[PDB]
Amino acid sequence: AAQIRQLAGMRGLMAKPDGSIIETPITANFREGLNVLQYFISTHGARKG
Amino acid sequence: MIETINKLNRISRQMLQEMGREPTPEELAERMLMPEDKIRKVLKIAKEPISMETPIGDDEDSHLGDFIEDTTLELPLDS
Amino acid sequence: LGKRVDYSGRSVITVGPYLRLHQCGLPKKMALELFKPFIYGKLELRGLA
Amino acid sequence: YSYTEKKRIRKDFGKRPQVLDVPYLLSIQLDSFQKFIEQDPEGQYGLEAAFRSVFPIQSYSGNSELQYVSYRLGEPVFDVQECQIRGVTYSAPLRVKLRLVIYEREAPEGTVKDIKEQEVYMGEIPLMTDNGTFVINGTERVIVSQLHRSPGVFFDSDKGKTHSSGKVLYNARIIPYRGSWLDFEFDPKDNLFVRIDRRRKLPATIILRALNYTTEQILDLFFEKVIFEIRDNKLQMELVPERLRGETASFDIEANGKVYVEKGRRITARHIRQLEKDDVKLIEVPVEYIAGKVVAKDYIDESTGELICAANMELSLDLLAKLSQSGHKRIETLFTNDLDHGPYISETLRVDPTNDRLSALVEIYRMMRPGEPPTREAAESLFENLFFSEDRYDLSAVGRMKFNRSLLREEIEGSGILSKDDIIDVMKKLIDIRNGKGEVDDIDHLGNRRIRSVGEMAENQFRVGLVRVERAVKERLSLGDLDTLMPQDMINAKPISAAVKEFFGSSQLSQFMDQNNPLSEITHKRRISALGPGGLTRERAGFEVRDVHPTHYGRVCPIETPEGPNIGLINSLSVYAQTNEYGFLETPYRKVTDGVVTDEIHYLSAIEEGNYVIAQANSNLDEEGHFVEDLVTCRSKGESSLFSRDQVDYMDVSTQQVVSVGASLIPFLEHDDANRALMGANMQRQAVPTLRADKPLVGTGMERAVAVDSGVTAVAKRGGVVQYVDASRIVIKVNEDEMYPGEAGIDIYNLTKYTRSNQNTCINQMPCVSLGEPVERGDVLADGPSTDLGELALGQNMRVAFMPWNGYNFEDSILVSERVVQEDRFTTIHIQELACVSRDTKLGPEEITADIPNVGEAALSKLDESGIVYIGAEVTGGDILVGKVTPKGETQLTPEEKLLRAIFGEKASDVKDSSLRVPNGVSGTVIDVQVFTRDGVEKDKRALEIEEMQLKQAKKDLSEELQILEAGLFSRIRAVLVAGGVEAEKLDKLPRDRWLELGLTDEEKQNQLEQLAEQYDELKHEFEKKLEAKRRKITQGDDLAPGVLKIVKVYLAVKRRIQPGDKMAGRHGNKGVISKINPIEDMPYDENGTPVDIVLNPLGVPSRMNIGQILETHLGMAAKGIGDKINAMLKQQQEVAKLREFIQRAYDLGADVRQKVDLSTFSDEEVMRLAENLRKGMPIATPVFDGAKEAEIKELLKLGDLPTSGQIRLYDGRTGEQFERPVTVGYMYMLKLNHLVDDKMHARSTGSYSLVTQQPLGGKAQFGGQRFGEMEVWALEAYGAAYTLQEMLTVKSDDVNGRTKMYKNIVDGNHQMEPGMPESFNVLLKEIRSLGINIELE
RNA sequence: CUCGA
Repeated sequence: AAQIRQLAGMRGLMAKPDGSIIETPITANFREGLNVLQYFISTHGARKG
Repeated sequence: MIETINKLNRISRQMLQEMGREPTPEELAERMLMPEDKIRKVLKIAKEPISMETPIGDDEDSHLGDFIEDTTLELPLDS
Repeated sequence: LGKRVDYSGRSVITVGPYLRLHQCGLPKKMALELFKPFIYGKLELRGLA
Repeated sequence: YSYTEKKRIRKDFGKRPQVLDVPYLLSIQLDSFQKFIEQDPEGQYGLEAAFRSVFPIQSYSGNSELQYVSYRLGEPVFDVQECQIRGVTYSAPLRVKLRLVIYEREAPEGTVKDIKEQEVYMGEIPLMTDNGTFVINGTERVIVSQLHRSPGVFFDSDKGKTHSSGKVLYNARIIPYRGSWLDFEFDPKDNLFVRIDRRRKLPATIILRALNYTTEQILDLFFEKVIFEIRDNKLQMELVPERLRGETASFDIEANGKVYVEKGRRITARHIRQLEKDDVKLIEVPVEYIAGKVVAKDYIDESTGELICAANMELSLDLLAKLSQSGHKRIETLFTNDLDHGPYISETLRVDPTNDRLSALVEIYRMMRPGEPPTREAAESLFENLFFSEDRYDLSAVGRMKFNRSLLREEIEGSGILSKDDIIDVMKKLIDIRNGKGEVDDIDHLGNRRIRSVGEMAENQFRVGLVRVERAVKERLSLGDLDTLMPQDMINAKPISAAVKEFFGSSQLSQFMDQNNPLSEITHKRRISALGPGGLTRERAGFEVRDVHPTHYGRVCPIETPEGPNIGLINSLSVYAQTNEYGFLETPYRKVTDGVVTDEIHYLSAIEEGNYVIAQANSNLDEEGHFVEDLVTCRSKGESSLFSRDQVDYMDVSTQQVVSVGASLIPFLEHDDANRALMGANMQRQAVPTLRADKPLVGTGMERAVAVDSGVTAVAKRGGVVQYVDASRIVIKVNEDEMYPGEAGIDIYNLTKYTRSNQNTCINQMPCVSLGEPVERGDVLADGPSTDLGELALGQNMRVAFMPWNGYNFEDSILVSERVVQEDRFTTIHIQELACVSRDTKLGPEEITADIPNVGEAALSKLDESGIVYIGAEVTGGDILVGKVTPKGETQLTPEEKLLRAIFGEKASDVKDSSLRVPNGVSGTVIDVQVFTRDGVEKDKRALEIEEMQLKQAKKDLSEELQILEAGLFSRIRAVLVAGGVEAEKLDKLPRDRWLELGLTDEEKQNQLEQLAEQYDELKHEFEKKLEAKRRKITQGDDLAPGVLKIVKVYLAVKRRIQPGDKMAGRHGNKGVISKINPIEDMPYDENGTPVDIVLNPLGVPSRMNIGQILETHLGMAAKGIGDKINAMLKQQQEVAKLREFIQRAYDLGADVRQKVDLSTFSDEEVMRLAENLRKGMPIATPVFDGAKEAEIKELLKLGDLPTSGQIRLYDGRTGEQFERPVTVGYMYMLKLNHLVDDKMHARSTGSYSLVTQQPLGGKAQFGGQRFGEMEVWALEAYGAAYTLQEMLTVKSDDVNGRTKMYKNIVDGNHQMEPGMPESFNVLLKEIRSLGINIELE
């Protein structure tokens, strides 16, 4: 159920690689398609993991 | 034999500055005043051996000593 | 501690659901090369060579 | 539109208007080698700076010097078409005009003795081809860039981790482009320390005493003096209020009549404003407040005695009494604050053991050169040549530009050497960082990391190659014989041609080129590595360097990288990113002037970006240019937040500038993940070029730029009409206005047919134009391997259903129908190269003969008279291609065989077969045979007719070069002569060579006829010169390796279908192995009869979140629905006004689409050619972050009478029933991949054991067994199977008397283990026993 | 060194 939330609900709260949580979240999901900046913010976590 | 090698290498150093192209042994024997098979004989003695621990890619796990096939063994079908 | 061994092989694996739990596929051109002295020992016993 | 774009107009869904087009994608490789060859008198790039830095060198005694004049690059001896054949470096010989002068001995400055000026050859340099591919030893090599630390200054700080309880220690480095690395660092005792070149630690003021500073000037440079006054035995200090700010008032602060401050007082700022208000000049202070102050000067006893105290000594009451005794009214003290102005230098000046200059250079000498007793004359020279020499230290105008900026200076130009003002500035800024003003920097800022391209690294290797001969020629000029010394003999071609050929061919950055695509060729040149010399490594790089810094936006792509061990180290350059003149990465932006987004473009670096506020590319826009949404989102100072319209200074160019070029080909990248969308761009780089190309139905519009700029197609330089099309050549007649006034106006393109790539795949250029059609400038005339009408096309598209089908697509497996195998959709072509080389043994030479011992007629059927296989003969595994026999020295014989060879008369000679055979499991066709031979060796019959055919082809190709060019030249003559002199039949009925003889009257037309005549006269002789040169290149004997008689090379041609095992993959990172090739009637089919070509698996979507493939599937289904509507309207042959009624309705179905195409201006014949290319499906563009929404797919599916949901009701193939739910069916662009199963399968029973260890070899081409590593030895220990473990150590691998007994036992029919000690154990015994350590058994 | 799991 943690990965169906990223297909209908919003992406929760991404975190920049300093460890601090970014304030504004990714309010768009993978069905509606991400933004340009919301896709660049979503690469810190994937490259870290 | 070191003198015979070094005369060839000094003449082959001069021929590159003179002509501009790398000298073939046939035109090298004209300068050396020697038979051509003699010059082909002297150009075989050199090239001191490769170390068997050198890496043949750019790696450090594959040395040259892991590629040398043993040939003295009798075959298990021929035995 | 670990050597390179004879009678060995290497190939790409693929799924097949017609098998049973104790079976596996094998190519013909691989089992012809792994079982070569067994093939010689069976060909000499029947007088075929 | 153009004329070549009027076939198959790709329908665009993009909504943002583009202001800048995609630049030339190979700009960093070509524009950085042009600044290495071309002569530059003023900027000093490339070879000219490398010559002018070293030269002029002089003699040792100062009686001569070598002056440098100029250099010159000669013509290459061979072209690139034969350097890939003979296996030689495609290079150019480098020559240089050198001037040796002799200065007279007795003369004061006497130059007039002799001037010797001669041209000297020195090595070669490898040239670059027209794509950035160096040709080294026949194999095309590509040098990638590098991303390293920029020279300059660098303030760093560990966050903790050295000492307990915090105490962050701010260190400070100085990184030069070449030289030692001066370093400063603090200590938990708050001292300062110097580490020259990462040696042992040293007190930091010992580098200040070496600069001829006394300990009075050192305290003057760093501190701030507080003057005291003693008049009529009063202790009154001076006080400015700015110094005393935030201390404890341990006494009473007074004025003449107003006590300004309380006691025990935390002195607030309002106290300081009130003390500033009236006056503070002289404040009476207690004596004990002086006890605790360090002195500044060297107060001596002026009358009689010696000094009372020197500098940096604390004033006590007795010393103050002595100073009042001798008489002093100005006592200076250092303003030492506890929190704002620390006494770091004052604490360093006591732990410092030195006192003088000549006793401080000795300490640097004993740090850097320990164990050598120092003298002064060698102690001065070490500290001089360390930092302040013009050859041993160099910041080289980038370190100076980045050095003056961190210290906040003004100048940019500066000397490459250091100074005695830079080190004090570095120490002052470090102390300021320690106090609390200023901030520490970071290493992952992309204005702190340069790009170091090919022309910058080859120059640094060339300078080392120059110094390796400067060292010899510097001492040659003091050996004597300065009378008859022409300067050619001193310089040898050994070291420079060693260093340059070492770099081009053995570095970590001169790597092999991936050539199995047009894409994979072009994204290997825009690759920014971070490894190599002067960089990181794969065992010393943490999580900090591999991370995506926020200044990677628009310069280096975040989702294009490998995923192995070097995941963050190999970066990839973005689309629009350019390289600065220094080396940093700049990216374009649009200016915002008063809320009007204009169209002038500015390139901004990484340090200039973080000062403005820059909008996104997704910001909305009206006609004339105004932000419509009134509150935009932006980036500023590495963070992102909302902003207003008037505040915004810049805007992004387009939505493609964040991704790379290899990732902007993925459609619907905005919908995917970031994990799977990485492997969707790593696996697009490995697609094998198929048999016939096929366009992608759903692209991103970037397919057009990558095919043209990759240099794999044939583009027209000038425009005109096509005169003749063959399958090999294309002759184009130039238009009139695009001609030059001394030419014949015919361009001839020679396409390259079936050749070999580096990954052993095909390369083949087919023409795509027809006979007699116009061609404009910059069109695509010949599609290469994976191109299709100028569009990049890697794989082929086919029907795809998402349903589980009897487990045959279980865990990312693929079930493929038979019509993919039948219609030759995925069958690739591989071309191998086999070589048989006949060397010279000492027991007579080897020979290539058709006679072969112990082999019958059944293998010599395809060998010819001379022993080499026929061209075009179909071979199999094991058949003989070149019959080569080798002499064998006579051996002893076992006695029973000696009995057998006396019973019968069989006596095999000293001949022995070692011929070349096709490796097993390979079919093919011999399509090319090349024969090289040494000089002085008689050629065979085949080696003669090969050379005769080459002579015939070199005759015919140059004759047809001359014929058509002369035929165009005569019509160019006729075009002037007919308009000038109207003789329609006098020009015709004459001999056609007597047109140059014919003469128009005295006009300029006759002058241009004479120009064409002299052009013909040049053409008649350049053909003869080229024919003689090609004849001398062909008929000459070939150069060879020493000890080689002749070399045969045989080129097979393997064709490969798809099998169960061949890795197939889509564009969204969904891999797969083909599991079963069904019959046609077993696949699920819809209610119209069409079967489904691939049944994929639907359980791979929710675990990975790549929902790009579902949308690509629906869009492909819409595109093929339109393309079948047009096919139905063409098969009925209705009209042409009906196609204009429908295709026009298909080309505008967005909301705000960028392109507007109308078929009113299309002629009634071009619409038929357009609809003939849309019969297979209407191609649809969908840009990266400007995609087609979900409403547009449903608005497009309703045009071609398709279900809106995208799922249809499939029937089963086997049982004939229909499924319960509807099933998604559409089109997905499926690729093939280079990991075929024919090159992975391998099996081995016995053969080719190793030399020392006597365990079998490793490698499929080596015929070796797999490794039974200790990870499996533990797993066999855990099962308890000890008898399988005893067998897989002794009798299978390592014994010598064990294998050949087990083989007899197995062939005999008795499986019985026979053990023995391994041979690898009693080599360990001999290698321990050779250390003088007695090891035995008992 | 580049690539694959």
